[PDB]
Amino acid sequence: GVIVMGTSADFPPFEFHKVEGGKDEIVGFDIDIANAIAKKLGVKLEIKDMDFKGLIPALQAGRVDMVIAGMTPTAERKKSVDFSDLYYDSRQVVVVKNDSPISKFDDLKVKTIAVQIGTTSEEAAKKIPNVKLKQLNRVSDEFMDLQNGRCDAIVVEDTVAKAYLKEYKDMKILYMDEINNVENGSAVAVAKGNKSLLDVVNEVIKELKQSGEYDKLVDKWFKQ
Ligand SMILES: NC(=[NH2+])NCCC[C@H](N)C(=O)O
Repeated sequence: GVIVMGTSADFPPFEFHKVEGGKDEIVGFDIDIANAIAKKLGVKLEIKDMDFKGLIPALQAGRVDMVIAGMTPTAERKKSVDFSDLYYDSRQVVVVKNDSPISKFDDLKVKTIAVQIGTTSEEAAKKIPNVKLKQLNRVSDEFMDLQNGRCDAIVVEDTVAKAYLKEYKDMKILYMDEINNVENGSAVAVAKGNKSLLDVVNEVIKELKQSGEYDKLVDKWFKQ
């Protein structure tokens, strides 16, 4: 009577902790999608918050039934788990301080770049010549690093950077063509061979899109 979802709730507006009024709720676009799935199945949704890097291992081990975490369905990951249809696009960007000497992609050479372990953002940064990778479990620490001068830049998705920059007013996004040369988009992951759940997930994503509910969710999370 339960479906267990794994996520990494450091990724507003997809999943994050909204802490106010005596509540600590994990909320976001991905959570709304998860609740639509739970409702179709007629079960209770339980969410486990963990480091992003642990999500695929948890799914493989059966510690969660599905992962929704702004997760890109890469060819590499498809060897290990199964992915739903895409439910949102995404783009890699670079975040720097307002007074950064970095203006363009070439300027990233030899720099210290904060990235989240196990991500396409990390994959993108690894291609920078002579990069000094600073690898973090959680995105929130990457922003603390940049604020405190412990890195020169962050690589992270555009929509998430925009969310963090609501608070981090001394940072800016650089839209560099070349940093986005990785697989894009987000999809739901389920364990390899779990067709029953995958089919339901794909049906729910399709019905969200076709019923108008998806557009309501997108307005709520991405059009503010
Ligand atoms: N909840 C998160 N921290 N998500 C990170 C996702 C980053 C990137 N889209 C990936 O699939 O690797």
